[PDB]
Amino acid sequence: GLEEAVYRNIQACKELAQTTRTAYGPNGMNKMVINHLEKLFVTNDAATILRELEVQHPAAKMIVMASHMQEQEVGDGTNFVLVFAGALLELAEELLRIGLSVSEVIEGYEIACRKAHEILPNLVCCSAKNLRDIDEVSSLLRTSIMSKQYGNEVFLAKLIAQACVSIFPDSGHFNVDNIRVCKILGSGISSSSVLHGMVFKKETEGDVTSVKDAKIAVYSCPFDGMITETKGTVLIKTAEELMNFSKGEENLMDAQVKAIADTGANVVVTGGKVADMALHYANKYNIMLVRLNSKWDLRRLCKTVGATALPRLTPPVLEEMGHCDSVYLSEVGDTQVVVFKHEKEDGAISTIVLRGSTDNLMDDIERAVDDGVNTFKVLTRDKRLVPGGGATEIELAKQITSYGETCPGLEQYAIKKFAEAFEAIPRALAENSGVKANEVISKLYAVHQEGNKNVGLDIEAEVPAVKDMLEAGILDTYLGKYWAIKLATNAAVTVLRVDQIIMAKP
Amino acid sequence: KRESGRKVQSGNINAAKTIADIIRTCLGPKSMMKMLLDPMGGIVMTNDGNAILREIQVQHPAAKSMIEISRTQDEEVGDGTTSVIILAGEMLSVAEHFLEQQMHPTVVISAYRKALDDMISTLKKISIPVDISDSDMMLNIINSSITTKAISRWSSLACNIALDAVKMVQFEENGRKEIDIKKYARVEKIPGGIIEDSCVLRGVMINKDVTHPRMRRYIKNPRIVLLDSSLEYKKGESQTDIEITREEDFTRILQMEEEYIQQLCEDIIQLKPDVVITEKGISDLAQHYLMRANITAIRRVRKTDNNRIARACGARIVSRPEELREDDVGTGAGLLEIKKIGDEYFTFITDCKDPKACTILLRGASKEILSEVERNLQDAMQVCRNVLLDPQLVPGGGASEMAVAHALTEKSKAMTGVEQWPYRAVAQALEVIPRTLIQNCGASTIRLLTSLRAKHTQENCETWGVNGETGTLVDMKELGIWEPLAVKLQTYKTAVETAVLLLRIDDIVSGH
Amino acid sequence: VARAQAALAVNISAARGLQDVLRTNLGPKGTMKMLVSGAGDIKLTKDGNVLLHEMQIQHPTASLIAKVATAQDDITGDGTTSNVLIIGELLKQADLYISEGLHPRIITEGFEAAKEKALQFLEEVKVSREMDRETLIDVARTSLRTKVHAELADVLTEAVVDSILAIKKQDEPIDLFMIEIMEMKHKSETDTSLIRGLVLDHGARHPDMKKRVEDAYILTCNVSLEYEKTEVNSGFFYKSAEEREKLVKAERKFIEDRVKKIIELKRKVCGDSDKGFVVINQKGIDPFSLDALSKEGIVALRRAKRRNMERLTLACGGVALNSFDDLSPDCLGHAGLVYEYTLGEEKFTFIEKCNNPRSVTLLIKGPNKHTLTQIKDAVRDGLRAVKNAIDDGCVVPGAGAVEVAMAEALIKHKPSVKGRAQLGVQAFADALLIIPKVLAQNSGFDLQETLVKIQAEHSESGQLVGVDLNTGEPMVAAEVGVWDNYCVKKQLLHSCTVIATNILLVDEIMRAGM
Ligand SMILES: Nc1ncnc2c1ncn2[C@@H]1O[C@H](COP(=O)(O)OP(=O)(O)OP(=O)(O)O)[C@@H](O)[C@H]1O
Ligand SMILES: Nc1ncnc2c1ncn2[C@@H]1O[C@H](COP(=O)(O)OP(=O)(O)OP(=O)(O)O)[C@@H](O)[C@H]1O
Ligand SMILES: Nc1ncnc2c1ncn2[C@@H]1O[C@H](COP(=O)(O)OP(=O)(O)OP(=O)(O)O)[C@@H](O)[C@H]1O
Repeated sequence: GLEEAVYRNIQACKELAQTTRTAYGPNGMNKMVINHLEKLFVTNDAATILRELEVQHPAAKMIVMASHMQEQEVGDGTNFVLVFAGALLELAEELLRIGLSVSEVIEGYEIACRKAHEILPNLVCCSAKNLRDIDEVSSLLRTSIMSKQYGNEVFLAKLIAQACVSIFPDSGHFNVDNIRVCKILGSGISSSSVLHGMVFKKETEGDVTSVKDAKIAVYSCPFDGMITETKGTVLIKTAEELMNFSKGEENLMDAQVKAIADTGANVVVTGGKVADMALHYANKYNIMLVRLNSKWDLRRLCKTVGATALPRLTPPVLEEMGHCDSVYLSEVGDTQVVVFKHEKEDGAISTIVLRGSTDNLMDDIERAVDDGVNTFKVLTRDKRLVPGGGATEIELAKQITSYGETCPGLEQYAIKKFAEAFEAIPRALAENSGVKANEVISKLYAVHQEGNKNVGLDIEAEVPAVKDMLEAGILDTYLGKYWAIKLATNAAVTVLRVDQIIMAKP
Repeated sequence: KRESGRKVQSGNINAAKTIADIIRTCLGPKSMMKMLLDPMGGIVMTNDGNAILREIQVQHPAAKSMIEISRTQDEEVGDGTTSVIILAGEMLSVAEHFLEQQMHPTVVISAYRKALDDMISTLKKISIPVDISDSDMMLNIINSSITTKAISRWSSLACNIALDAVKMVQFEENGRKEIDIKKYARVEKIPGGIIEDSCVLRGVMINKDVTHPRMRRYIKNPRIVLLDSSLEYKKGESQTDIEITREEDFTRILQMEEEYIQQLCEDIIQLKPDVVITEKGISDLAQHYLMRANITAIRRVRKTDNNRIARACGARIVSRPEELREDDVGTGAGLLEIKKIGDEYFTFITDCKDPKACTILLRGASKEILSEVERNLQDAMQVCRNVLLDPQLVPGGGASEMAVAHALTEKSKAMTGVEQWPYRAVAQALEVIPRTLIQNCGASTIRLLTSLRAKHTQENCETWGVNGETGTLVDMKELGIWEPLAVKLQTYKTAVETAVLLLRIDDIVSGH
Repeated sequence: VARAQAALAVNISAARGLQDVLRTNLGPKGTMKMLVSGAGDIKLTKDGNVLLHEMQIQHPTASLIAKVATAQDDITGDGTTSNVLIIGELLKQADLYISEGLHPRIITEGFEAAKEKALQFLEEVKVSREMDRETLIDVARTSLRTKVHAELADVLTEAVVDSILAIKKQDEPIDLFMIEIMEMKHKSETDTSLIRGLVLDHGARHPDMKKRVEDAYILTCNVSLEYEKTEVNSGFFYKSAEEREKLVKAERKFIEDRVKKIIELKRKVCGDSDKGFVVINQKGIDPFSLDALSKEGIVALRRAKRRNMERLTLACGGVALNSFDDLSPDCLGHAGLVYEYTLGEEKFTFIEKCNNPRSVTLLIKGPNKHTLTQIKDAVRDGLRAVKNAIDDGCVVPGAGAVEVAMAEALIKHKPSVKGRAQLGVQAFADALLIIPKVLAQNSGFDLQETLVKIQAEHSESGQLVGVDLNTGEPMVAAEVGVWDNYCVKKQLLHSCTVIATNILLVDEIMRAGM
């Protein structure tokens, strides 16, 4: 009942690498994933794969828990962890079959990890010029939106560029929470735009198109028949007693909307449905009524202006209301939306509205937009850029093998295997593009031998050659490559450190 | 269903041999441990033979009779229970005379009961008198059980506890010298303190705590009162119940409850007492009229514990609370005290004499240490009881077994008849006690047992025993491995009384 | 069935089975084990105590050895998985002579003879060095490097050495309850350090609060300033919703009269400039009461613990107060820098630079959940090893130098009870050499290569020899700074003789029925 007992901890992580190796790159394949609520979904993002695939082996859960740390401090390269650290554990199995101990590979990996953190600042070619221009920003964002939505990057690189420039004067406060995404059904991606302030997809149900009131109250309860918090035994016998309750319901709701006018609040948000007679009372006292059925659309407004959602039927409470500058309506893309604009304030809220005919298609654009904001959320720190497309993966594999050859002793075996694990990432890019991977690696090492740096893969099915990444405009993030190498090495050293797994009762 | 014939005569043999084979290797100071497997996965590694068979369920009627005859033997004397079940399994183990010779058991019982008379006659010939007045000779008897224990640090003080307890219970005026440790020497455990704090007082201690400061703290002349009736609401001759749910019933019951208790409490405070002792319980309202006279409330005492209080002070047991008189006085007692010991209150009615009763007060640093001394002292009290019952020792460690088996061989040469063949089998069955001592030591058993019989033939039979420490033969007059006579007298008597009971069974039938 | 010696052969296979499992996690070069709770809880440890107490085994005989390591940590706190590796080889080497016809009681009589000679040998190799800063680093280095992947082995030594040195003065006994262990997320694993003051879970939540107070008078409070019941003989009666608004103002007036009393005590005692005032109230505080105190410069803290309030009594010096009606200045304390530490999500109040707190809080930071529990079990094993070095001033050389020196001392030793006890000191000498044997397999070297070199090293002087974790050469433990405790090695030889006796002293196993 025991065969190897050290190989089964690695084979569980090799299956986790295979679910994202073919899904790597701009030529990567999509995944037909099934939601837990029985919903069909088509995506190719690496973070949405692990969220739905409930992996159960705890040896492969270390790389998944490393992906949750990969989502922190950087929003770039979750697929880089599942490919590179998967190639670390696959190449480490060739050393253990010879007779090498597992503790010798551990100290040899941490030696080559600190050596790879010194060669990576030497490969920084360009940097951002901090001009806050749409030509400088969209030139670097065109590589990050690639490998998410290929072919439609010409419309996505300009829209997120117009959102992040409006936040860059607010220095030290740029984040992904300031740029929100609201999806509106429409024609396609060509009709999409970008707006300022908080934009919701639902229009104002009332007849007010513009109001300058600051007091905003949110009530999650729908507009229906009022129920007393006490017992409240209400009995009806005849038709005249039913009309006394029907007219008395409208008369009490007339005093309910009058309490909103007494506190000086002309903006009300209702989570549930609104009755037709209660909608007439809101338009009488010039009150803007916006219906928001989504709970995440209601929770977004409490964390911005402070207006809380109360369960009671319109309570006149002055303490739990929010504050905004100007709430109005705007007609963009043949659809009226509500804008929570900040006129007196300088403003740091931007909303990118996305249009599309398929909800399964518009959700993949939302993961491509939030990964585009997270590329420049990293660039609020020290600006360093590295060439992409497998350009840095060969030069880092060239210097480590040159370093491990000159170093004598038993530690030269784990350093040489640390460089060949970087070769799997151009092997993942060449295989997904329909090109023989053994020819591109030989074409990459032949041009890097002569000193022609910044050379990556030519993205073409018919051309197995290479091209320059500096003239092509392909650039990655150095901090995106810095935390990816450190977290994948710390994850792959954790799986090799654990030998056997024993179940225990609580 | 049912079984009769010669199969139950062999079926009861293997039922007793299976019990004897379990605890055969648990004899002597080198007793091997035994591992018990629980259904919940628990494991106890106790080597005590009384603890092994208690936690093992049996299904045979002969094997069930084997455990209870040693359990009653454990209540009589506190030592020698393992040697009973070993000897009872060895006497029935030679089944060649029971089945192959086609002998009726009546021939065997006539040979076994005739060999029982040679058990008592041989042990009185190898005996030795004991100078019980010297305390140094009493220390060399009880020390065989104090070794490898946590009480062994205080062996000079723990030996004074058990020796003073057995002498107060033993009454030389009655002639038969009765000792009963369960009643007149009731041991109680008190947490707190150390092992050196534990001493012996001449009285009875009450473990009831003090709930109110309006009590007697220090009284030089304690006026004690004993009562059997209850102190509660008056019940009738029927079996009706008391349920208070209405406000009209709450007033009528409590007015009858107060008027009867005040009528009862007026009869006891007219004699000006110091502590009240009732057999049944005392209600909460009964202490309200009792605290005005500053009397210590003691309740919930058994009838067996009540006579120890009456023999301590000299009071009169009064059945009803309306029938108190002036003769119910406790004149002559030492002191009444409710002083706390380690934040527990204890009542003292001790005296400076021997009022046919005593108690043992134990102290220790933790409650596990309290349970360690009480299981060692009670094992030590029953061994020293048998010395004061009859001041005679026997050479233990297998020396008495080879001396008895040597006398049976020369007696069998003059015993004619058919019964001489099972008569010689008892002599070889009594050799199993020095046989397992050499096997537990690890030496060669047959090489040592053959030279053991050669020393018992030519030399004196009172010497040349077995030492269960080194594995060789030593003289029993040099080392203190002496066993009491009354333990070895009841050991061979019970092993015959077990063999006379299992061999006489010839049918096992069912029926309720 | 099977009324024979087969009850001993099944128990030694559980000892050989538990030896081959726990041999891969000794020393820093060893591997780790995973503890899956079945629901999803993942924990990585090398500690043999949690590997036997928390880990559940199916064998009943191996469950007894799990109860051995639970008794090991109560007296020493170290050497639980080293307890298993000796008794695994003790019952393995016993089987070479039991199958030849020897009784197990004879080998038990030889094991107690080898225990008294090895305990006398421990008195000669011990070094009574004066306890200072440098020698406690080497003791902390031998303990903390076996729970760390060698990136926190340098930072965690000065956190545990300076903590126990700050509480070791005036010949007082070391108390581990003076050390408070706190855990916080959203930080790196190397960001851990020592804190002079305490760490409170909930701080002041008000925009008008002071971010740092350099000097303040701390008033100990335990009064609930929230919506409480009536202290005067009254009741809760109301006719409508408007009567509740009158009742809530008649009920809360019992609260704000006490809040303004703290301002009157602040202005009376040290009401001038260059002063401060912190409230350490454990119970809940009214949010309206937070605006009343923050305008005059009072930082109010709420939602504290019961054990933290006793540490606040020793830090500041204020007596625990139960009612605000008898406020008096003797319940006031003093502290230095009282500021708030900002995290990514929460904020924590730090009250360091105290007068005489007699309590040091260790601040352990970690990015993951299972990373926090690993260092928390590492700091408790590391602090108990240095506590064994201060109370017991004599230390022993590490790296298995004692066990190789005890193997030569037990060879040149004749038994004085019998001649058949010669195998008792023979098997005890071979089973003690499993620690240089298992340190070769975890380091990746040959087992018999470094065993020859560690045994051939002899001289005409006092010299100790140990194994090398890097090169496999003979290495002196005194020259590199590898040291263990004398109290741990004294309990190691004492507990190994007892447990290997009880497995050797069984002959039959029976199914009990409660
Ligand atoms: N068109 C391209 N040209 C050059 N390099 C590319 C191209 N597409 C992807 N890459 C390379 O792929 C790696 C990142 O690719 P990818 O966009 O798949 O990661 P990602 O999907 O952003 O990670 P995450 O799953 O966290 O979003 C980089 O090393 C980059 O050099
Ligand atoms: N060193 C020794 N060598 C040989 N025999 C000894 C030695 N020490 C004591 N004995 C004998 O062993 C006897 C104890 O045997 P065993 O364990 O079978 O009975 P026990 O369990 O003590 O009886 P009980 O259950 O009534 O206490 C003692 O009566 C004593 O005479
Ligand atoms: N740097 C080192 N080089 C060589 N040997 C070492 C080193 N550090 C410690 N050791 C040895 O490792 C042994 C302790 O091993 P380890 O710390 O893995 O178990 P442990 O935690 O002591 O077990 P337990 O938790 O049961 O106390 C010590 O006896 C010591 O001799």
